[PDB]
Amino acid sequence: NCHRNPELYVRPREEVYNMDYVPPSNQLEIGRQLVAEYGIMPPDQLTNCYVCHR
Amino acid sequence: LSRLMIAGLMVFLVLSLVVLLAGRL
Amino acid sequence: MQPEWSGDPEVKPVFLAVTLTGMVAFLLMVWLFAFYW
Amino acid sequence: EAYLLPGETYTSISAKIGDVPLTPPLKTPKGWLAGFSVAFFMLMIFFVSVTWLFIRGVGIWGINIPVGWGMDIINFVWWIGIGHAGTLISAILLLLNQGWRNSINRFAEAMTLFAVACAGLYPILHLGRPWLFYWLIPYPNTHGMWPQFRSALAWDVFAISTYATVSLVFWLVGLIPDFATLRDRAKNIWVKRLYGIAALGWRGSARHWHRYEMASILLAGLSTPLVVSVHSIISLDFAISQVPGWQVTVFPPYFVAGAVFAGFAMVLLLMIPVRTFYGFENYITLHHLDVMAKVMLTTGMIVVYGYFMEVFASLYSGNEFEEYLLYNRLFGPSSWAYWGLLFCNAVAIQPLWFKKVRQNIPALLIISLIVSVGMWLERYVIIVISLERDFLPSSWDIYIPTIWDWSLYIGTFGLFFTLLFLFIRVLPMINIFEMRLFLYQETEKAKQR
Amino acid sequence: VYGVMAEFPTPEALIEATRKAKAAGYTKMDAFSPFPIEEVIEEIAHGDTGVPRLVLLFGLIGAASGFILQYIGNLVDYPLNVGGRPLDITNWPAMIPITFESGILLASFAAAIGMIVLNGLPSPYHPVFNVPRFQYASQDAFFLCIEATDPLFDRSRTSQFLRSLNPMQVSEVAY
Amino acid sequence: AQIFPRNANLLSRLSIFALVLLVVEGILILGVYFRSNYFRQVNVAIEQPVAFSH
Amino acid sequence: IPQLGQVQMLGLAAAVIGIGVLAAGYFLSPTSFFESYIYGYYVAMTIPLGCLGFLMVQHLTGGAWGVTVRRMLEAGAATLPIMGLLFIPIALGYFDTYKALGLEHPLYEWANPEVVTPGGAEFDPIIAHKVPWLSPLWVTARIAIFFIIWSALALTLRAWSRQQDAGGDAKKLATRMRRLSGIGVALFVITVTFFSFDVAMSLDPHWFSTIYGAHYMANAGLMTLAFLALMMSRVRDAALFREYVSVKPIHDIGKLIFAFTVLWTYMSYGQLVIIWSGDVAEFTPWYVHRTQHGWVFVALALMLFAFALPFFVLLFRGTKRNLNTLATIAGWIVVMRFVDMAWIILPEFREHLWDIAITDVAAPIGLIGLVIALFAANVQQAPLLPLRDPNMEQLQN
Amino acid sequence: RDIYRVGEFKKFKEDPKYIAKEVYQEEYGRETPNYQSLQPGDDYTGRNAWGMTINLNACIGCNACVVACQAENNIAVVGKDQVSRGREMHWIRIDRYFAGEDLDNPSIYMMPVNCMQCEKAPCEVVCPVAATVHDYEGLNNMVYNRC
Ligand SMILES: CCCCCCCCCCCCCCC(=O)OC(COC(=O)CCCCCCCCCCCC(C)C)COC(=O)CCCCCCCCCCCC(C)C
Ligand SMILES: CCCCCCCCCCCCCCC(=O)OC[C@H](COP(=O)(O)OCCN)OC(=O)CCCCCCCCCCCCCC
Ligand SMILES: CCCCCCCCCCCCCCCC(=O)OC[C@H](COP(=O)(O)OCCN)OC(=O)CCCCCCCCCCCCC
Ligand code: HEC
Ligand code: HEC
Ligand code: SF4
Ligand code: SF4
Repeated sequence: NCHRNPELYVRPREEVYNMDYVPPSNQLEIGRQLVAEYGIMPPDQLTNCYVCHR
Repeated sequence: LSRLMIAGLMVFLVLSLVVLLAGRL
Repeated sequence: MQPEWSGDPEVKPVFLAVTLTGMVAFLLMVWLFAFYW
Repeated sequence: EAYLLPGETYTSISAKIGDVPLTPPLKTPKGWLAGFSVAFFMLMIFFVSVTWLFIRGVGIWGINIPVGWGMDIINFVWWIGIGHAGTLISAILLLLNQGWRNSINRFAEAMTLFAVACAGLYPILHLGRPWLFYWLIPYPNTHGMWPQFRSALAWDVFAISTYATVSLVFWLVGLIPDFATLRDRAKNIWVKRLYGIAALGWRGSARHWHRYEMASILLAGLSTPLVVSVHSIISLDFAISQVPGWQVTVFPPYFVAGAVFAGFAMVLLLMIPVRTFYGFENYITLHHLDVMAKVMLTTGMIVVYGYFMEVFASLYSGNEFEEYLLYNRLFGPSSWAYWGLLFCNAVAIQPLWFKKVRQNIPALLIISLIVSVGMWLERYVIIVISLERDFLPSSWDIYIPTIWDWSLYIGTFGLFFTLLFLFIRVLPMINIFEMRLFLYQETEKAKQR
Repeated sequence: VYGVMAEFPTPEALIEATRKAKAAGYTKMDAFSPFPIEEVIEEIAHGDTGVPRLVLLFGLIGAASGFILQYIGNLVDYPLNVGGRPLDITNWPAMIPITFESGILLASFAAAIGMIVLNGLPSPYHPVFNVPRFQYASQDAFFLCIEATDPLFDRSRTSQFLRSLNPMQVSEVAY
Repeated sequence: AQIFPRNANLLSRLSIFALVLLVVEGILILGVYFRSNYFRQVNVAIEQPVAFSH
Repeated sequence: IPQLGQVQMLGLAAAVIGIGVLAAGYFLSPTSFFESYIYGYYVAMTIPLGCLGFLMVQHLTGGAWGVTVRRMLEAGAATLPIMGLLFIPIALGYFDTYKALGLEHPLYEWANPEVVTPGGAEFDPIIAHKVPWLSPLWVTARIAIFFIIWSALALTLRAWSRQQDAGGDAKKLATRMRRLSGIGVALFVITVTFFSFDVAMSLDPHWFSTIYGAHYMANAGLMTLAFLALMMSRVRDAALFREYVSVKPIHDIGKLIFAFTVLWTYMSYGQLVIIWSGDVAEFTPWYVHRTQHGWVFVALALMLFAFALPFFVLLFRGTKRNLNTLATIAGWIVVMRFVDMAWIILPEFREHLWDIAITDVAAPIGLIGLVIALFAANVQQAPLLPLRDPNMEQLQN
Repeated sequence: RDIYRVGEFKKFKEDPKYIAKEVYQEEYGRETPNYQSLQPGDDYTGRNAWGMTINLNACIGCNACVVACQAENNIAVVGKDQVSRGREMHWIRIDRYFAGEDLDNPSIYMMPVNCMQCEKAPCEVVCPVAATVHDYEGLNNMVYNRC
C-alpha cells in the first residue's frame, strides 16, 4: 500500500522527529511534491519481488 | 419457511459479527 | 412449463431471502477480505 | 445385433440391476470381499507412499534437474486421460443419440469420477510444498497476489476443478432417479431415508422428467466441449512449453484421442468382469463390446496418426533439435519405450479391424490391456524422453524411476479400485432408468418396425 | 384431498389414457412413470422447461466473470511482467481457457441447481407418496394423478372419470 | 410421507441452507483467524524482561 | 429436381464470371493468376473432400442425418476426378512449364531450382533439406496417388449405393460400404492431411504445423456441412424430402454445423496458443505474417464473425429446427470459410490486406461455381435420399 | 549445435561479425537472422538494465566462479548420492565440450552457464503462482517463498 501510493504517508523529512507530527490536509499535494522531490520511484519498480524478497 | 431463513441468517450474522469482533479482540 | 412453486405465497419472501443472504454473506467476505487489515 | 437382449421387462430391469445394491451387507459375495481386500491393501500402499512423500519430500522420486516432471506427471496424464472415454459415454453419446450408452454411462461416470480423484491428487502430490496448493487457486489473501493465469498449470487447476465438479454433478443427476428406485425397494427402514434424501424424493413424473431430459441433454452439451478442453489443457501443459518434443501443434486433439483410447481400454478391462461376474449379459450385449472396440479403433488410428505427425515434424523440419528428438526416441538410451509404443499402440490395434477379433472376449481383454500399457508408454515418450535430452548437451541426463514412483502408481490403483468397489456395493452400476427407457425404445422400434 | 391417482399397467395404456384424459377438459395433472415416456411429457408437460435460460445466463456471466477475473488479477491490480507477455488486451490468448472453464462451471451449476429448484426437487415429503402403491412408481408402474388445483375438480366426478377408462385401481390421495 | 414426516421439506430446505451458511461461516472463521490480532500479535503489548518504558 | 437445375445454372454463371476474371488476371500478371488459383483450388477442394469424408463418417456412424444427405454427399464425392483435372494447372505451375506462362519464380520455393539446388545462388538449407519430399515429381506423384485413393473410395461407395436401389441391401452392400468407409476414413484422414501439407503448408517451407490438415479437416467439414444445409433448403420441395424427411435431421445437421464451428475454433485456438505461448522463432513467422499489414483486422473479423456470432446464434432450437434461418446461417458460414481460407492462404504471397487483387475473389467464386455445377449435375443423375436402405427407419424415428 | 562459437583472430581482425555469419549461413542461408517474436516484452529504455558478459576467450575452467556464487548465495552441498541422481545445486555451471576433429586430441571448451536472465523468459510464463517474474530492472525474480 505504501509502495503503490507513497504520497499518502511521506513527510517533508523530519523522519526521526518525535510523534508530535500530524499529516496535513493537503497530503495528496504535499505528498506528490515530496514524492517527486525525493526521487520516490514509480510503483512498477517498488512492487517488484526482488525489491523486498531475496 | 422464509422467517426461518431470516432467523438463521440473523443468527449467522450475529455469530459472524461476534467472530469479526473477536478477530480484533 | 412453470415451476411448481410459481403460484405459492412462499415464492416472494424466500427469493427475497436468497438476495438478503447474498448481500449479507458476500458483503461479509467483502468486509473481511478487503476492509479488515 | 441388438443392444438389448429380449425377455426383459421393467420389473426385470429393476430386479436385476437394483438387487446388486441393497443386498444385506453380511450376504455380500466373497469375490467382492477378495477384490476389496486387495484394493484395501493397495490403498495402504498408497498411504505409506504418500506419507514418505510428505515427510522426506518429492526427492524420493527419481526426478533430477533435466527431468522435472518424471513418473508423477505421467501418471497424472494417464489417470486424467482415463476419464475422457467415461465422459464420452456420459455426455457425447447422450448428445449423438447413441443406443449403447444406456447400460454403460453409470459405470463410465463412476470411473470418470474415480480416475479424477486418482489424477487430482497428483497436482497436489508433485509439488513438494503441497500444503500451498491453494496458492494456484485465486483466493483472497492479505498478500494481494494472484495466480499467473497464463501458465498452463494455472489453467490445469480450474480445469480439473471444473471437470471434477461437472462430472460429479452429472453423476448426481444421473443417480437421482436410481436413488428413487433404490429407496422404494430397500426393505430396511433406515436405508429408505438414506436413499430418500439421496433421491430428494424424486417423484418420477412428467414436468419433472421434462426438466430431467432437458437438463441432462443440456449438461451433456456443457460437458462434451469441456472434457475435450480439459484434456486439451492437460496437453497444453506440454504444448505451450518450449521443449522440442512438447511444442507440437497436434497435441490437444492427439491427447484428446489418446485419452479416449486409454479410457476405452480401461472401460473394457473393468466392464468385461462386470458383464461376466454380475449377470448383466442382457443389458451389456456382445454388440456393446463390438461398438466399443470400434470406437477404440477410431481413437487408436487418430493416435497412430499423431505419431506419424510427430515423425513428419521431426523429418520435415530442418532443425537439429527435432531430428535429434526422433533419433533419441528411436535409438537413444530411453528408446525402449518408443519401440514398445509402436509395438503396443500401433501394431496391436490393427487386430481390432476384424469383427471376430472384436467379438472374441479374451483377445479383446488382452488387447485392451496392451492399449493401457502402451498408452502409459506414450505419456512416457512424450514427457520423460523429451526432458532427457534438451538444447544444451551438458543438460542431458537419464531418468530412472525409484521404488516410490511405482509405489505411488500401485497405490493410486488401490484408491481407484477401492472407490470402484464401494460404488459397486452401495450404488447400482447400470442406469436402471434409461434402460427401462431403452427397453421402451426397443419395444417401440419393434412396434413401428 | 390432494388429488386422485389412476394406476395404469403399461406405458402405452398410460399414453392412450392421458390422451383420453384432458380431452374431457381436465387440465393441470401430473402423470407418474419410472422412465420418461416422452408422450405424457410431449402432451401434458408441453411447453418450455426453464433451465436453458438459466444456463445461458449463468454461463455468460461466468465466462464474463472469468475474463474479468483474469484481467483484474494479472493486468490491473498486480501488473507483473512474466515471460515478456503483454499487459493489455493483446494477452487475450492464455486468457480463453479459464474463461471457458468458469463459463462451463457456472453453467453446470445453473443446470443442476436450476433443474433441482424448478422441479421443487429437494422435497422428501410429498402428498402423492400416501397412496398404497406409489412405491411401484419408480419400479414398474404408471400413474396418472390429477390435482385439486384444476378448475374442474371434484372428488366424486374426478374418480368416476378416472374409472371410466379402465384402470387397475384409482384412489384419492390425501394431502 | 411414505418414508419421511411432514416437516421433512422444512428440515431439508433448512439443511441445504445451513450447509451453505456453515461453508460461508467456516470461510469467515479461517479469514478472521488469519487476520486476527491474536495471530499476528497486533495491539498486544509483548512483555520485555526489563519493562522498558518508551 | 427443378430447384437443383436453378442452383446448377447459378453455379455455371458463377464459374463463367470466375473464368473471365481469371483469364483477365492471366492477361495482367500470370503469377497473380496462379497464386489466386492456388487459393481458389484450396477453397474449392473444401467441398468434395469434406463431402467424401462425411459420407464415410455417416456410413461408419449410421444416422438419420446421414441417410438424409447420403446422396448429396455422394454427389460431392463424385466430383473428385474433375477436381484432379482442375488441379493439373497447378501441376503445370510448379513443374518445368515454368519459364513459360510468364512466371517469374515457380509457384513454390521447393519448385524453385536455386532455393534447393546444391551449390546454387540461394541454397536455403531449410528448403534444401526437404528436397526429396518436396520436389515436383514427388509432390505430383503424391497428389495423384491421393487422387487415385479418393476417386476409388468415392466412386466405389457411389456405385455400391447405386446398386443398393435394386436389392441385396438390408444386410449385404451396407456391410460392404461400412467396411470400405471404415478403412477409408483413416486413409482419407492421412491423405488429406498430407494434401493440405503439400498444397498449403509447403507454400512457405520455412514453417510447419502438425495441426494443419486437421485444421483443414475442420474447415472442409464445416464448409461441407454448411453447403449441405444450404442446398438442403433448395430441394425442400423435391417431394421425397417431404415424404421421408422431417425437421429432426435438419436439427441434426444444424447441430453438426455448430459442433464443427466449435471444433474448428478449438483447432485454430490450439495452434494459436501453442505457437503464441511457446514463442519459438520457427513457428512464429506464420502469425507475424498474419497480424501484420492489415491481416490482423481480418483475423479479428474471423474471430468475431466466424466464431462468436455463429456460435451464439446457433445455441438455439429455432435456427436449428427451422430450416430457412439455418440456411441463412449456413450461407454466412460458407462466406466466413472463404474469408478464413483467405487468411490461411493469401498472407503467403500477398503481404497486405490491400494487396488482395480481384483474382483472389475471381478464383474462389469461379471454382466453387464449377464445384456446384458438377455437384448439382451429379445429384440429378440418381434418385436422392436412398429409399431402399437398412438405415431407412431412423427417418421414421 | 550453436553453443560455443569459435573463430580465428585473422578473420576476426578483418571482419568482427564473421563468427555469426558463418554460423547463420549454414543454419538459415542468410548472414543475419530474422528472429520474429509474437511477445512484446518490456522496452527497458531509461532504466538500469543489468546484464552479464562472459568472454569465452578468457575463461579457462578455473571454477572459482562456481565456489564464489556458492559462498555468496548459501547454496547447499548435496552428497554424492544426489549428484548421482542428478540434483547438484549449482547456480553457475561450467560446460566442458571436447569438440574437435580426431576426438582423441580434441579442442576443449569451458563455458560458464548461469541464468541468461531472459527478457522474454520461457521460465516465467509457465510457473503458475507467479513466483518467477520480471522486474523493472529486467532480471528474473525467483521468489523462494512463493514457490
Ligand atoms: C471455443 C470453446 C467454446 C465452447 C462452448 C460450448 C459449446 C457447446 C455447447 C453446447 C450447448 C448447450 C446446448 C444448447 C441447448 O440445449 O439449446 C437447446 C434449446 O435452447 C434454447 O432455445 C436456449 C439457448 C441458450 C441456452 C442453451 C445453452 C447456451 C449456453 C451453453 C453454455 C455456454 C457456455 C460456453 C458459457 C438446443 O440445443 C440442443 O438441441 C442441444 C445442444 C447440442 C450440443 C453441442 C455441443 C458441441 C461441442 C463441440 C466440441 C468442442 C471441443 C472440440 C472443444
Ligand atoms: C471427444 C471426441 C470428439 C468430439 C467431436 C464432436 C462430436 C460431434 C458432436 C455432436 C454429435 C452429433 C450431432 C447430432 C447428430 O447428427 O447425431 C445424430 C446421429 C444419431 O442420431 P439419429 O437420429 O440418427 O439416431 C440413430 C440411432 N437411433 O449421430 C450419429 O450418427 C453420429 C455422427 C458422427 C459424429 C461425427 C463427429 C466427429 C468429428 C470427428 C472427430 C475426430 C477428430 C478429427 C481429427
Ligand atoms: C469432413 C469429415 C470430418 C472429418 C472426419 C475425420 C475423423 C473421423 C472420426 C469419425 C468416426 C466416428 C467413429 C466411427 C467408428 C464407429 O464404429 O462408430 C460408429 C458406431 C457404430 O454404430 P452402430 O450401432 O454399431 O451401427 C448402427 C447400425 N444401424 O456408433 C457411433 O456412432 C459411435 C460414435 C463415436 C464418436 C466418438 C469417437 C470418434 C471421435 C473420437 C476421436 C477424437 C479425436 C480428437
Ligand atoms: C510507506 C510508509 C512504506 C512502507 C510501509 C514500506 N516502504 Fe519500503 N520504501 C518506501 C519508499 C517510498 C522507498 C524508496 C522509493 C525508491 O525510490 O525506491 C522505500 C524503500 C524501500 C526499499 C528500497 C528498494 C528500492 O528503492 O528499490 C525496500 C526494499 C523497502 N523499502 C523494503 C520495504 C519492506 C520490506 C517493507 C514492508 C515492511 C517496506 N519497504 C514498507 C515506502 C515504504
Ligand atoms: C515488500 C513490499 C514485498 C513485496 C514487493 C513482496 N513481498 Fe511478499 N511479502 C512481504 C510481506 C511484508 C508479507 C507479509 C508476510 C505475511 O505472510 O504476512 C509478504 C507475504 C508474501 C507471502 C506469504 C509468505 C508465506 O506465506 O510464506 C508470499 C508467498 C509473497 N509475499 C509473495 C510475494 C511475491 C511473489 C512478490 C513479488 C510480486 C512479493 N511477495 C513481493 C514483502 C513483500
Ligand atoms: S567462470 Fe570460472 S574459469 Fe571462467 S573466468 Fe570465472 S572463475 Fe575463471
Ligand atoms: S527463464 Fe530465465 S533463468 Fe530460466 S533459463 Fe531462461 S534466462 Fe535462465
